[PDB]
Amino acid sequence: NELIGQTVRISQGPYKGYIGVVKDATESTARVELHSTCQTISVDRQRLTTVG
Amino acid sequence: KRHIDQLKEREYNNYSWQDLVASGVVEYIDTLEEETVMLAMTPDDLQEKEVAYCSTYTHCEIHPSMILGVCASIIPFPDHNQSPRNTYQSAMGKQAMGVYITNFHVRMDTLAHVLYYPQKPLVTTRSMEYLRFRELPAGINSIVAIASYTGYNQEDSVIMNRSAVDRGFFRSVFYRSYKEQESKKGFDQEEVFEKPTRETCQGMRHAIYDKLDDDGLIAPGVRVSGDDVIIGKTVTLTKRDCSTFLRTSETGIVDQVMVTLNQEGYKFCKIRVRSVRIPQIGDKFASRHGQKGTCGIQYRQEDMPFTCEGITPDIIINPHAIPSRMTIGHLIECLQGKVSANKGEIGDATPFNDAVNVQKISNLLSDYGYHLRGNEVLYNGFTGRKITSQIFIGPTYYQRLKHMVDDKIHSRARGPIQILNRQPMEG
Amino acid sequence: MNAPPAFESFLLFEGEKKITINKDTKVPNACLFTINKEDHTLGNIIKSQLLKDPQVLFAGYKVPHPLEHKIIIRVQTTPDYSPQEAFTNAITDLISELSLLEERFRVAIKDKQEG
Amino acid sequence: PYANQPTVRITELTDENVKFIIENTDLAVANSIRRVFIAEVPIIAIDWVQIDANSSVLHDEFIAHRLGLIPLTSDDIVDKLQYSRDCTCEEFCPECSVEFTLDVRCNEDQTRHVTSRDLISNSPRVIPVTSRQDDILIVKLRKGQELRLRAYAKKGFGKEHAKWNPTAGVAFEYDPDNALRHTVYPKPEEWPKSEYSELDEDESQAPYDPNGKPERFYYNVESCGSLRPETIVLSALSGLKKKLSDLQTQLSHEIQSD
Amino acid sequence: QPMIYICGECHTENEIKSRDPIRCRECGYRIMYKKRTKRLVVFDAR
Amino acid sequence: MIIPVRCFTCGKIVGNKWEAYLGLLQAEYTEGDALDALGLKRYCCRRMLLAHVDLIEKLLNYAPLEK
Amino acid sequence: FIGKIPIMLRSTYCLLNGLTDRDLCELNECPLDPGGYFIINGSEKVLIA
Amino acid sequence: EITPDLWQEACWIVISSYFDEKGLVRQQLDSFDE
Amino acid sequence: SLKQRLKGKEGRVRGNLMGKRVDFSARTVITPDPNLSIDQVGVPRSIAANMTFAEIVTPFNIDRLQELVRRGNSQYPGAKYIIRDNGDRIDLRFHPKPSDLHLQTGYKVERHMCDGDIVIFNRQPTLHKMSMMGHRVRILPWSTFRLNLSVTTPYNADFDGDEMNLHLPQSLETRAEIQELAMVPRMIVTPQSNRPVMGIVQDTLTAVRKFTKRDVFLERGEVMNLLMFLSTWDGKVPQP
Amino acid sequence: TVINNWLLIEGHTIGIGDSIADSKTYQDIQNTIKKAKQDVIEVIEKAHNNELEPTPGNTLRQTFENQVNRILNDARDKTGSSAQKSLSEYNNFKSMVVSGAKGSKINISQVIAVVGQQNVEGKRIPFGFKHRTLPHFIKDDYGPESRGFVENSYLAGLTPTEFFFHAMGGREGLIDTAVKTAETGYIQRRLI
Amino acid sequence: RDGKLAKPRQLHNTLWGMVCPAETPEGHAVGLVKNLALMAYISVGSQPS
RNA sequence: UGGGUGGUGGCC
Ligand SMILES: [Mg+2]
Ligand SMILES: [Zn+2]
Ligand SMILES: [Zn+2]
Ligand SMILES: [Zn+2]
Repeated sequence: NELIGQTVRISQGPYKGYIGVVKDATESTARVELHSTCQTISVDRQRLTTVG
Repeated sequence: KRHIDQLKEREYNNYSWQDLVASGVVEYIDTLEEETVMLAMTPDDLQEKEVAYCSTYTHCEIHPSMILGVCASIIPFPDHNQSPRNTYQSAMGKQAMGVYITNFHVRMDTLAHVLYYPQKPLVTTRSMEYLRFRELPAGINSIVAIASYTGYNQEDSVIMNRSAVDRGFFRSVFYRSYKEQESKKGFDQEEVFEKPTRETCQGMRHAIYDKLDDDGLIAPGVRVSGDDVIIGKTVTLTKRDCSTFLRTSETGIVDQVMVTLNQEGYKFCKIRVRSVRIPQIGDKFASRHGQKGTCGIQYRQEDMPFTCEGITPDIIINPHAIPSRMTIGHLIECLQGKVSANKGEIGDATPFNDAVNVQKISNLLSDYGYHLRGNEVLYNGFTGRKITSQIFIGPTYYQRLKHMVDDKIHSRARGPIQILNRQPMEG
Repeated sequence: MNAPPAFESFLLFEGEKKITINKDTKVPNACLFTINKEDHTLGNIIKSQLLKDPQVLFAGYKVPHPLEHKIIIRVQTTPDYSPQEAFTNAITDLISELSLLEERFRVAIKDKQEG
Repeated sequence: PYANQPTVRITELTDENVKFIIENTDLAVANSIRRVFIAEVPIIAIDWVQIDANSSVLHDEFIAHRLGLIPLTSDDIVDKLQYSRDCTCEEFCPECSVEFTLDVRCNEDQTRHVTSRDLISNSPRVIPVTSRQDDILIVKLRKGQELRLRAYAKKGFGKEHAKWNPTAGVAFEYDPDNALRHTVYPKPEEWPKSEYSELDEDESQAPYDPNGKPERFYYNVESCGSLRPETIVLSALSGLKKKLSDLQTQLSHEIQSD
Repeated sequence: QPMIYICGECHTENEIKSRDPIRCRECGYRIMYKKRTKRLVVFDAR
Repeated sequence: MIIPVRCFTCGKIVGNKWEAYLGLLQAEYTEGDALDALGLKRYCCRRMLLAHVDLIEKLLNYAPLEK
Repeated sequence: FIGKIPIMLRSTYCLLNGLTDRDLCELNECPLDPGGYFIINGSEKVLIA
Repeated sequence: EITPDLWQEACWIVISSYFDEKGLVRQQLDSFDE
Repeated sequence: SLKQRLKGKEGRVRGNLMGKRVDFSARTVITPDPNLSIDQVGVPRSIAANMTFAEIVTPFNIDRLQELVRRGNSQYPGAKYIIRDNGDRIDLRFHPKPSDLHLQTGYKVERHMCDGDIVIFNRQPTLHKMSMMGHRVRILPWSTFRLNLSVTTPYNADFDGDEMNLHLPQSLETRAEIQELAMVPRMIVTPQSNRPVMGIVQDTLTAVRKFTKRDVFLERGEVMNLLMFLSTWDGKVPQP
Repeated sequence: TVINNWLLIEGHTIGIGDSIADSKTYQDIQNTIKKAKQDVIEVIEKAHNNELEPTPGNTLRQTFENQVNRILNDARDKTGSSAQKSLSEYNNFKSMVVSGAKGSKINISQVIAVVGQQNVEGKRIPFGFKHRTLPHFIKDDYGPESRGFVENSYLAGLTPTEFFFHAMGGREGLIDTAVKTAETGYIQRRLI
Repeated sequence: RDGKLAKPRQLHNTLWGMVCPAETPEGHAVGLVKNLALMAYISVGSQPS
C-alpha cells in the first residue's frame, strides 16, 4: 500500500495544516499519528496530502 | 559579639567554624554525654534571673528548629500541623518534580522528570537556605481558594484552571533512556545493528522500520509511538529480529542518540526519548502540609470565580480537607503568602520563631486593603452573582507529584499468556 | 491520550443540529430546547430575558455534564402563547439590546477621545 | 416583556485599559459580556511551528510553547482573516495565515538574547508587540548555538486556547455597597470600602433594600496589548450579537420544519 | 551510508563507516552523538 | 528555567519585565518598589517576578554539544 | 597490582577534589552535586548506614 | 560582649558557617577517606 | 522441589486455583463526578475501545451490528472480531476483504463497549459484600474512572490517588446475573447491621444542613433554576 | 444534584478567621491553664511530704498519676467547652461539625483552645533518659509540661519540647495502622 | 520486618537532635528507617593510645 | 532468550 508509511499533511478541516505519518489505511480513510500531540487519529483520505 | 563579627567577615578573614571549635565555644555532644548535661533551649530566655528552675546550665541549643531532617525542614510552620501530616509531607516531598540537577541535559538517566517553570516558595524557612532549595526548587506558587465550588473537588480532589495550564502552569517534560549493546553469545551467535528487511528476515512484528535510517539507529527529532522500532538489531543462526521497541503508550520524540564503545570494544548506544506532560485530569498534586489530591475537573478562566479585580484561583480545594487533619499551617502559609506578595518580600516560616504570629500578619494584610483574615468576596463564574459566603484565598506553594494517570491506565482483552500455566501474564 | 481535541467545545460536526425542540408531555405548553455546542454564556442571558416576559410561567437552563457541550432550556407559557414565539421574542429583544449597547458605546468612545 | 434601554458612561480610557459603567441592564447580560471579553474575541497568534535547527538548551516543544504566547498586533486583520478550518485554500495562504521567520546564531563570545525583535513577518500589519522597555525574551544562546525556525499565525479565540485570550485582567463588580445583601458579612466593620463606594466613612454598608435589582455594573477591561482596549468591547458585542443571530436563524429553520 | 557523527568533546564533524571502531579521527574521543534528522517536524504552539 | 511569557493566573504579559526588574534591583530599589515601578499591580503578577529563579544562566555555562 | 578499589565521588582520591566550580562546570559536573556515592557499571550506588 | 535580643541574626550566622565548612554529606566522605 | 511448587501462597491451589488473572479487566485512578447516578461509572474512551463484548447477531439487531462491523476497530463505536458459528473468527484490524464483512444470523460480533453496559467495579481490599458492586457504563472524554460520591463510602475510596478494577461480564446470563443481584441500588441496605451503607456526605451534607434552616428564602428565578435539576419533578411549581 | 447547585449561590469555605477567639475567651483559657498548673504543683507538693493517702486499690505512684491525669483532663475539657461556647453562628468549623460532614468538637478544641496531653501506651511520656524525658528538663520532674502536656493550640504553635512529644504521640497511630491491617485480613481469611 | 514488636519502631526520647522526628516511611518499614537531623555528625573513630 | 532474586514506592 502506497499510503502506509508516508508523511502526510492534512489539507482541510479543523486539523488543516497539521502533519503526521500514516500507520494504517483503507480504501476510504486512514490513521495518522500526529507529530505534535500524543495521540493517533483517523482522517479521510480526500483531505490528505503526502509531503516529502 | 567578637566571634559573630569575625564570622560575618569569613570571606575576608580565614575565621571559620573550625576556628570556632578551636576557641572552645561549641562542643560536640553525643548521646551518652547528653545524658548528663543541662540544656538550655535558648539563651536570651532560659538563662535570665527568675525563680531558679535549675540555674546550672552547662550547654545551650544553637537553634531548636535544627532537629528536623532534610525533607521536614522545608515544611513551613510545621509546629502548627498535626504530627502525621509532617510525616506524609516528608514522604511526598521526595516525589515532587523539579529540576533534579543543574546539568540534567547531559546525563542519560532513566525516568527523568523535570518541570518547566519551577519557583522558590513565597514563604520559606531559614533552614532551606543551606539545602540550596532556592536554586533547584520543586513546585509553583499558585493562587489557591478553599471553597466548595461545583462538587468536583470534594473527597480530596482539586479543581485546576484550564487557562492557567494552557499558559504553562505545572507543565512538565518526561525523559526516558534506552540501552542496547551487541554481545557475542558465541561464534555462531553474533548480534549486529542493521535495518531488517521484509525479504530475508523471518521473525518480525507489525512495526515497520522506515523511521530508522540505514545505520539501524533512529535519528534525533523523529516522532515515535508505541510498538515502534528503535534500534534495528538482528541475530545470526538465518537472521532473526532482536530489535528493541519503544514500550506501549509512550509516544515521545527521540531527544539525542549517543554512540560509543564499552570495555570489550563492542558498539554501544543509549537513546533518550522525551515526552511533554500537560497536567491533565487525574494527576496528583500536593501541598507542603500532607494535603495530597487529584485533579477533578479543569474549568476555563471565565468559569472560575473572580474577585473585585479579575483574579481567578488556580486551584480550588475542598473546605472539608482542613478540619479533620488540622493542618492550620496550610492556612497560615496561605494567609502570609498574600502579605509576602503584596509587600514584595519573601516571608519567613522558621518552625520556632516567636516573632511571627497570626495577629501581626493580619495587621500587615489589613495595611494593604484586604480583609484582615485573608477572606475575599468572589463572584460566581457562571451567573456573575455574588457568593453569600466570603472565600479564603491566597498564594500557596503546591508541588506536582510524579504519579501521573497516563502511567497507570491499563486494560486487557485476550492478550499474551504465560507458558507454565496458561493464564494471562502480570504487569 | 484520552484528551479531547480543543475545538469540540464550539464546533458542530456532521449531522449535529444546532437546536432541537421536543414537546414536554407532563404539563401543557412546555418545550425543551436542546442547543448543541453552547455554554452558560448564551443560556444565562436567554433565561434571564425569558423571565421578563409576563406570559412565561417557567424558564430555566441546565448543563447535564460539564464534559459535554449542550444545554437544555425549558419554557412553559400561558395557553394563548406558544413557548417557541416566546423564545424567538427573547432572542430579538437581546439582539436589539446588544445593538443599542454597542451604538451608545461607540458614541461614548467618540466623546471621550475628543474631550 | 421587552428589553430595556441600557446606557454607557466611560470614566477612564488609555491604550492599556478601559473603565466604563453600564446602567439599566440585567445581571446576566453584564456577566455574559464580561465572559465574551475573556473567551470569544478573535485574535491572531502563532499556532504552527517548524524547527530546522535548535542548539539551545531548551527543547523544541518548549520553544514552540513560548513562541505561541507572544502577543501579535491584530487590529484590522482579525476581522479580515478567515478561520483556517473555513478557508478553502490549499495549505496556507495570506488570506488565512501570516508567516514568521526566525534565524539567530551566536558567534560572539557574550550571550545572545533572542527576543521578539528577531521575529520577522511578511505582513506589516501583524507584528509582535514591539512596534515602537525590552522585548519578550525567548531564549539565550551561547557561542556556537543557533536557532532557526518558521512559524505561522492564525485566527482563534480564547474558548479554544489561552494564547488567544486578548484581555489581561477583566474587573467586574456590581453594587459596591452591600445594599442588596447578596453577600452577608458576619462582622461588617472589618471590611474595606469598595473602590466605587458612595458611602461616608461612618457606616459599613448601605441599609437593606427590600425591592432592588443589580444595576450599574462597573467594568475595567485591561488589554494585553494585542487589541486596543475599546476594540475588545466592540468585538465582544459584535460576536455576542452574531451568535444570537445564528441561533435565531437555526431556531426559525427548526420551527418551520416541525 | 556515511553516517555523519559529532564528537563528544571537540564536536568536529567526522565520518565513520559501518563495522569500524568508534573513534574521532582526531583527539581520540570515543563518544559520538548523532546529528539531527532531516525529515520535517511540526509543533503546534498549544 | 526562564521567565514565563505570561502571568499564569490573569494573563498579563510579564516576560519582558525580568531584565528591567534586575536592573532596578541593582540600585536603591526594593522589591516592593521595583515591582510597582514596572506596573505590576495585582499580587498574582507580583509573585510571578518575585518568586522566579533563573536557571538558564547556570545552564549557559556548560559547553554546547556542537561547535 | 592487586585490584581496583571503587572511589566515592568528591573524596580526597577522586578527580573532583579541590576543583573550582568553574572547572566543574567545564567538566559537565554541576557544583551542587553532593557526591558521596559510588559509580558501579554506570549506576550511582549509595551505602546506607 | 553579650549578644542580647539581636540573637536571632547571630544564631543563623554560625549555622551558615557550619554548613560552609562541613557539607551535608560530610559523614560519608569522612568515613570513606578514613 | 515439587512440594514448593504448591506449598503455600503463590502455589498451585492458592495462587492459580482460588485466584487467577483474568482477561477483560481495567484499572485506573478514580475522580469524583457528582453528575452521575449512583449506579453509573464513567469509563474513558481508550479503555472502552479496548474491551469487547460478544453479541449474538439477530434479525432485530443485524443492521446495527453490520454498521459497527463496517466502522471497524479504529473508529471507537466499532467491533474487533467477527466470529462465525463454526468457531472461526475473522479479525478486523487487518483490513479484511469485503466478502468477510458479510455476517449471517448465527454469527458473533466482538463489539466495543458502548453506553449502558454492565460492569463489576471493586476496590482491592475487598472486605465485605458492598465492595464488589455492579455499575452501568457511561463513556466520558478524559482518562479516569468517574463515580458518584455517595458510592465512595462502601468502597472506602478517597480520590487521593486510589485505583479500582473493572470487570466486564462476557455473557448474557452473567450480565443478567449481575444486573439482578449486585447493582448499586440493590445494595443500599447491608445485611450486616440492617442499615444503609450509602449516605449523603461532604459538601452535599453541609449544604443540605444549611439549606433546610428556618430562614432560607429563594426567589422565583433560583427556584426555577433548582427545579431544572429534579429528574422526578412533575412540572408543577408549588405555591410559595 | 439540587444541593450542589444551590451551593453555588450559597458558597462554603474555611479560613484563619474561623479559628480565632474573641480575645476574651483567650483570657479564660489562660486562667484555666494556670489553675491546672497550680493544682498539679499542689498535688506534687503534697506528694513529696508523704501527705498523699493512697487511693483504694492503687499504689502511691498510681494514685498520684490518677489525680494528675484527672486534673489535666478537667482542664482540657473545660477549655474545649469554653472554646465551643465562644464560636459564632457564622463560623465554618461549627457548621461542618454540627452537620457531621467532617471533624468533631475535639478537633475544634484542639485547634482553638489547647492541644492536650500526649501519651504512649496509655501513659504519659516515659523517662527515656535517666530520670527525665529530655535533656532540657531536670531529674525527677513529674510536672505537666515535663511529661507531655501540650499547653498551646494548633493555631498558636507548639514549643520545641511539646512538638517532640506530639511527634512521639503521633508515631503510635502509624504503628497501630501498620499492624491492624496485617492482623484483620488473616482473621477474616480464617473465618471465611 | 513482619515483626509485631513495637519497641524498635517507637520514637525514643534519645532521638532528639540526632534523627528527624517526622521523616519516616509509612509502609511495612515504619520506624525502622531513619534520617539524620541537619546538625548530626557521625564519629569516625581514633586510636585511644 | 526466559526464569530467579532483591530493592524502592502507591492505596488501604
Ligand atoms: Mg487514599
Ligand atoms: Zn487560506
Ligand atoms: Zn573529537
Ligand atoms: Zn497576573
